[PDB]
Amino acid sequence: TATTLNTPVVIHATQLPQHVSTDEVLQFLESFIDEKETNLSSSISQLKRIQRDFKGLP
Amino acid sequence: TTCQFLTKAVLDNEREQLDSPSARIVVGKLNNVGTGSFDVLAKVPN
Amino acid sequence: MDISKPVGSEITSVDFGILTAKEIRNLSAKQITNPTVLDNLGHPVSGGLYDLALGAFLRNLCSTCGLDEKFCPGHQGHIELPVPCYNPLFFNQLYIYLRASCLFCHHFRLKSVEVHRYACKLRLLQYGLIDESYKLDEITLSSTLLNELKSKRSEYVDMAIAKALSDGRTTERGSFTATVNDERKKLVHEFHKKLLSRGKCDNCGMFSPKFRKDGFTKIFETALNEKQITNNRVKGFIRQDSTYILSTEVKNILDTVFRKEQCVLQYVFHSRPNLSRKLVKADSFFMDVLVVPPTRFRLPSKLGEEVHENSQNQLLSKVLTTSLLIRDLNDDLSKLQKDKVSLEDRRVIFSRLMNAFVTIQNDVNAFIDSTKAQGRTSGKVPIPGVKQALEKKEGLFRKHMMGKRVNYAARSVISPDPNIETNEIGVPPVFAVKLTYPEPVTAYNIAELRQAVINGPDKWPGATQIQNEDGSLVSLIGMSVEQRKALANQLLTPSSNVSTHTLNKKVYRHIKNRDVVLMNRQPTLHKASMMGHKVRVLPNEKTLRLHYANTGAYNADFDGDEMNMHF
Amino acid sequence: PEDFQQHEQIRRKTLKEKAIPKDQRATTPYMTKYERARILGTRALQISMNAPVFVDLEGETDPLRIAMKELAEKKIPLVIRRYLPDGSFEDWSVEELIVD
Amino acid sequence: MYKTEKVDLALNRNRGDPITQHFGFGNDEWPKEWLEKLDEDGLPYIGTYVEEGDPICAYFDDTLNKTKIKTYHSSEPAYIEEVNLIGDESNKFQELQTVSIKYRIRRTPQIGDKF
Amino acid sequence: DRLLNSSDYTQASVCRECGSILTTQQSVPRIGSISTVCCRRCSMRFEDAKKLIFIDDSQIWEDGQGNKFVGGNETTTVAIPFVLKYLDSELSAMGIRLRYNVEPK
Amino acid sequence: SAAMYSRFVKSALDDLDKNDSTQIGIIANQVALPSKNPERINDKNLNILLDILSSNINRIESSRGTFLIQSIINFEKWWELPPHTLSKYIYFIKILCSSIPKWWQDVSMILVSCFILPIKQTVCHHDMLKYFLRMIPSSMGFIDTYLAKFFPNKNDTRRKLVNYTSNLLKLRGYCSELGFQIWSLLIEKIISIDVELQNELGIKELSTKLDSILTLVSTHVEEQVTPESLESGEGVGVFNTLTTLFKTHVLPTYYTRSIQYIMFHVSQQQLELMDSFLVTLIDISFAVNEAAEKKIKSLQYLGSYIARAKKLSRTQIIFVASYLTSWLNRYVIEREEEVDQRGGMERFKHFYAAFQALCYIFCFRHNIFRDTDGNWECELDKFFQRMVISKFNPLKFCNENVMLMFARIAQQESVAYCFSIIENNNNERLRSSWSLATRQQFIDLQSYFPYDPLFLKNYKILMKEYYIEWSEA
Amino acid sequence: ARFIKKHKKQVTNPIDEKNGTSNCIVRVPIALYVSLAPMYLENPLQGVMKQHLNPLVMKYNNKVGGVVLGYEGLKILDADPLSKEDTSEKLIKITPDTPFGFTWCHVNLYVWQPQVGDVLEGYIFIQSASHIGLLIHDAFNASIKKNNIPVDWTFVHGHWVDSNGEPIDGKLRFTVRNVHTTGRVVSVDGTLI
Amino acid sequence: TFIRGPICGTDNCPSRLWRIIDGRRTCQYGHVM
Ligand SMILES: [Zn+2]
Ligand SMILES: [Zn+2]
Ligand SMILES: [Zn+2]
Ligand SMILES: [Zn+2]
Repeated sequence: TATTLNTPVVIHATQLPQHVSTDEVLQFLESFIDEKETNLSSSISQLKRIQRDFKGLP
Repeated sequence: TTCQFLTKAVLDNEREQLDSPSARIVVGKLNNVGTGSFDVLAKVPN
Repeated sequence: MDISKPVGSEITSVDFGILTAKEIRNLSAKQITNPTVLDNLGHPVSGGLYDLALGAFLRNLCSTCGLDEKFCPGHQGHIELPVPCYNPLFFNQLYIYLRASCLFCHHFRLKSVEVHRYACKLRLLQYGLIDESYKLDEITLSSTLLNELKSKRSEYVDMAIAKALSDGRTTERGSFTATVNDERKKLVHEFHKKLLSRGKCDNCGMFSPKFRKDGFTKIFETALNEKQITNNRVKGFIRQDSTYILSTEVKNILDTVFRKEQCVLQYVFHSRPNLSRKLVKADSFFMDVLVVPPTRFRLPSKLGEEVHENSQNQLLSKVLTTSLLIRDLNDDLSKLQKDKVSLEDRRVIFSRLMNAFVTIQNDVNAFIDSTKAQGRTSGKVPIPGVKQALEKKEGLFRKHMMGKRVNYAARSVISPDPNIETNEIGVPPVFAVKLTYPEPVTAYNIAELRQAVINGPDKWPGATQIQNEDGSLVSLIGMSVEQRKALANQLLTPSSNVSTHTLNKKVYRHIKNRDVVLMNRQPTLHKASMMGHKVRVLPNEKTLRLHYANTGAYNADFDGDEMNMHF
Repeated sequence: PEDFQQHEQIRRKTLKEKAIPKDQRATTPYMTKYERARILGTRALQISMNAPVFVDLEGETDPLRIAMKELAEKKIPLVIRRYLPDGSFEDWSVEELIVD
Repeated sequence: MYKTEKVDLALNRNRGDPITQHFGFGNDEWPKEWLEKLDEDGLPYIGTYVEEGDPICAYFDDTLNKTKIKTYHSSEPAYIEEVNLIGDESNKFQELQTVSIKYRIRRTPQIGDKF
Repeated sequence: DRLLNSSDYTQASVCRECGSILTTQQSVPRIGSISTVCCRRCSMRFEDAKKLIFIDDSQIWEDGQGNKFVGGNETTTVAIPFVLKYLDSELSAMGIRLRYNVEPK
Repeated sequence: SAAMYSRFVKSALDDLDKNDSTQIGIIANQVALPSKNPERINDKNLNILLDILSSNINRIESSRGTFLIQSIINFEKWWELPPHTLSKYIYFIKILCSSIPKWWQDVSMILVSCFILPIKQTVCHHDMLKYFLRMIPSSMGFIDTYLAKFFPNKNDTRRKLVNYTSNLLKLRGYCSELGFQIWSLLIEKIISIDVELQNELGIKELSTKLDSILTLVSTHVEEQVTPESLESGEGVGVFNTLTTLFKTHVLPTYYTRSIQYIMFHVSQQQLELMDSFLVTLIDISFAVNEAAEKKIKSLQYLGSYIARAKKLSRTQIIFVASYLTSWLNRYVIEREEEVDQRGGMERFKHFYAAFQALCYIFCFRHNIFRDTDGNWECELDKFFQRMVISKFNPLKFCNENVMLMFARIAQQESVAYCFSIIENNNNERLRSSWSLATRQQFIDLQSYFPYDPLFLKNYKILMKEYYIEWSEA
Repeated sequence: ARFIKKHKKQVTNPIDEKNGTSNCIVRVPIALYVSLAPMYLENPLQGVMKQHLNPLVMKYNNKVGGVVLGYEGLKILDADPLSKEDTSEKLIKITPDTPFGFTWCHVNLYVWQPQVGDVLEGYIFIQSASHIGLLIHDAFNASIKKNNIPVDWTFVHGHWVDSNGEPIDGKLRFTVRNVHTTGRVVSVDGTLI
Repeated sequence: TFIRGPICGTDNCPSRLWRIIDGRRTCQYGHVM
């Protein structure tokens, strides 16, 4: 479970969230997936599935 | 005379700024004297 | 305290204030109503003082969090007082404002203009503006002039604070030094003296009946004197456009005065600017509920084999009985019409009510406070109330903060030794084998700590246990040499867990010559009676050995005097 | 939410204006006996938990001794923040302070 | 040094009450190492070395249906010197409830002793 | 160490919002969910909160008795001497409130 | 009955829309009973209750419905239900966790805990795990921790342990992404295997335990790793994670007898697996960053491996000899000058470490280093002598028993003559200095050989094809 | 007079074109106060990533009110307020009691924040008489309860059938009723009325 | 050293608690909590 070693003491948004186009979501997924190549493995796997959908696939 | 001074603090809606040695011992804060009179920071490259 | 459990949040200041009956009711885990504490099978009575909502008790689990007597922090509940009581802490201040009041126009009997002059000064002092508060008095150019005077003093205070904020001299949080605090305290004293110094109200010209007290918090009202009743009806046309007095009457009087005189009170009751913007209410001097502290602060005691009830519970249950009893008086009281109904019962109902109020007020006094309680059965000596527990004997501060009972460490008769260094202390193996530093295991010490763990609890220099990365301890006590050799070979295995990956194991070793302890001989009247010595373990010794060069510092004689060794 | 950000920036800015220009520093260029002890202890603590070490251990097993060695060669990556009584401060690197 | 301790298991009983606890052993299953310190009566053999935690007494408790044991408490080991059976008056009939055990502690003179 | 470590060092929960160390408790969760740390002062009884927008799931917690609460999730832990808790407790018996200002907010 | 019960429940649900909740609770309580109590709801009625609940699960997704659901998830030994009824329970659970993902947490926990049961009895559990891992990939988190939580203890029954690993292997084969964490768990059991066996080298217990576990693990790996599986498969994945866990657990702790034979054995499945291991060992034993003790442990591993691993090719061996003499020749050329300078012979731990490994390798495989001519590969005749007479005086600082055996063999082969240097060495001894505070750990480290013979009955037999006993060499 | 009501779902998520769904992917800048372990003293960004950020990926986070997809542009705020935002040497204050640092950081989060009211599309993966189970973006769980499906829709043995008697399949368009976030993984409650 | 009670706070027992005066409480395999 959560300790000061794996969890931020506090988190705050500094701005209102800005919506992003599909073309942007794709450019971000692209680079984030590349840069990060057990929990992280199974997660980029899922991201890989999402980027697949944003390109229209299965 | 604990309860007298306490009564006075409450009626003043006082804030204990926690600067005295006594106050800091009460709340478990590192003393303001001594090796505690400055901060240490690490110089990190890259 | 563990260097591998850091804390991110930090307390930076503490604010003093008063619990409102609304807060209490909201936070409460259970309303307590039963004087009886246990049943025939020793279980907590529901709605009683050991009710399990207030925390785990004995075997039982806490009904609020579900935790055991060990991990359950306890939770507070409340008692509902069927009738308002004066908070015994504040009764003197209540007395001052009550006496100062005009029961007719509901201002203080001190002329409004003066009261405003005090409000101006105190407000300036919240910002530390001492010079300005004297300049305020320099302001002068009958009721039309006065409001212009009030007004121009007011615009001076604003201009001064504005100016003070623009340059360095203050923040919106105020400025509070000793010289400021001194000026503030004088003014409040001066103000209170002037409040009580008035007879006729300076504002409406009427006389209010005088109020008198007890040392047991009862308030009497002395009816009006002859000249004064005459004076009062002469002013009768302008207004057209002894006895015990209940705490409820007193509260109503102050409630209104606090509304009217709110401005001044806003600064009399705040040494700093009141950013919170909360009104100053009369209720603050009264209690409609009592906070029942958590069960873990009210446990029974065992005097050897016999078990004794908690004294704070004995006091709280007396509040509880009186409470039920008043809730019954209140029940029969409503079953009047007496639209029919013959008057005199009015006198007897009052008699019973006075009785209830007095004795609950006594029980509260006794707790804050046994002082405020009527001495029992002439003898016995009073039982300490909460006030006396916090203040009793030498007090929490002296008995548990200045001084403490301590845990790791040792004590022994000292013996002289010319053959150790003047900065060492000769430690007997009997100590050396039981005292451990918690040593964190690293590349640089894995050899050493391996050996310690192999050596075990009983061969010096050894070890008594291992702390794992998940904080858990493993005892080396019951163990064979092989089991120990096994644990010694897994001291430095990698992490199989991301959450503890930053930690290493710890070995609770025996101490050694590399080490430093703190030696102490009492009385400790200067710092050299508590110094750091380098450890030197000496075979076959049963006492602490100390070089002569240190007697001076410790004031030690070697006549069977003892020292403490702290590790 | 936008303005708490602003509030923080003001706090942090004034703190630095206490914490001050390098070239306007005015306290002793010597490391104090207190600063030394804490620097040693704290650096020793970091060594005990696998901080990258900037010197040859040469068989040392006491992390305090390792720190002392690092101090001697001026390889301790720590900075002392000295507070003046109004809360403003001067940052001094361990390497730049004269040690004795 | 000699210390005398009084073991009196009539300490709880409410005055001339039925007797719950009697010196001796029950027939339930209990350690057996116990007989190293204790004779059949549940009293300790005279002369026995006794260190902290050892039995100095064994009785059978009725309300527990178990055989229990008063243990030796000093951190300083000792030997059993006298064991006195303090019988009761008020004419016999009553069984053993009170015992005095006198311990003997060796003092070869130690560091810190005063002369 | 002595006050610090011997003394009665204790990691304790505070509500960052009301500044109390006495009104926090562990939530009691449904099976499968994880317990969280909540403030009894700063949270509404579930009924009363409905009676005044949609209410998120993470914002509800329950005690052992079974009452549901909304809010009171602004808690952390601070290191205090245990005897502080006792003093605060005694003070609240006398109707007095200590309010600890914790940082970071 | 049949239709009476259909009414009873149908009523209960109406009564639940009204909040009376009694009828349901009566039912729930009836299903919650233990597998033993005769009064627990029987199959036929349960068939009914289930098929009715599945048909409109939304009727139950309420606070009032919680208790009923909890009672069905907690149905004892459900995997033990009769075919037809078992099927209705499964369909219900399927239906439940689909409309309400929340309960998947509760269902899977119980599932994992059933991993202590034999393979034949778990099909349904895996079928369900496979299903919901797919549809709720986010679950992998907490369900991974379950893998931790419910691992049988070392004390617990062997059948429990052997089962709970059999299942984890099965799980691995349809939820790859958990694959590493799994292998990490088994290995970290790892430490218990290290516990079992070295000290002993009850004990009869740990033998057959640790023996049943390893033989399993390795046979599953023999199947998981195959050329077909290596080009297009997850064979690669398994080797990788087993090699990683070797570098992080086996090597350091580095006094294990159970356990390093997993790598000994997988290694020798295919030529490249061997290649990868050798070069991997070489890396660790000569990397500039690593701690000297790590370099010494690797070098022991390296030497033991080359000596023992039967499936090694002449040239892979000559490869290691060629690396060692090469690295050694350089050491002496660049460093001999540092000996008569200030310091001790410990400055050269690493030199002796490597020279040991090479000597050791020569003991077991000297018959190979003679090429067709009868000449020595790597000029071993000329090379050994040079080191033996160097200023490092290896013979004095390396393991005593190896240096002795090397002497014997080397002398026999006209390769080198050390025996006078040895004489001189223990003469100078009776009458080149190293502390001995730290000199012992080295003697300790040089005494351990991670692939000296195994003492576990079965594993031994299994290893024979992959092992060279001293008698063989 | 009192506003705890600043935990009210303000998503707003816009409807799309050329399309009909709501775009719920959003980029939010955050500040976060985190610990830095001593092992990372030479790699502080690496350490902040491995300790704090990485564990946030593909989990719901109560503060950004959605699932965190990932992060860009991590920056440590130097405790030395006098340095330039440029320099690669920074100060991190060390705990009095422990060797751990604590610093503020700025980073950018990409968040999938489906609020109530939004229109989403899911891939049908399961059909009982009790609910329809969908997968949004082939990643997040959705579920339409039996009585959020319109009344004239019927069921068979199984698979659903609509208002006009034809079976439904694959992509389905629904509106967000509630978002459950406290379980192991996020789950969306959707409606068709 | 026995008291049987309090099983063991380690889910690979539960093996069987004796308390030492130092308050570790010790279970046979050798958890000290
Ligand atoms: Zn509790
Ligand atoms: Zn008046
Ligand atoms: Zn709160
Ligand atoms: Zn255990």
